[PDB]
Amino acid sequence: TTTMGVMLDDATRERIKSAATRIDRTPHWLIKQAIFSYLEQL
Amino acid sequence: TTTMGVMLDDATRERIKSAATRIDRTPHWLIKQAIFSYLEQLE
Ligand SMILES: [Cl-]
Ligand SMILES: [Cl-]
Repeated sequence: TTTMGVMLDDATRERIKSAATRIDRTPHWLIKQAIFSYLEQL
Repeated sequence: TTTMGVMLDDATRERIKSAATRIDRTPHWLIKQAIFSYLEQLE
């Protein structure tokens, strides 16, 4: 395991927080979902 | 702008590096692309 940095402008971060919160999840959860979803589709 | 951490296992990180290399982009590019694609799909 390692940790990479993600740079987020404040609008995107608010969006991520809003999308995550409405389904009882967190920004970190969402970002991992996004990444895996993306790599799967490949 | 602010910076958030993302925890990645080696398998996922290799996938990311390989996928991005195929299209002449970087891991950072790919991750932002994944995030935005995901946000757009939720709706
Ligand atoms: Cl879950
Ligand atoms: Cl591009």
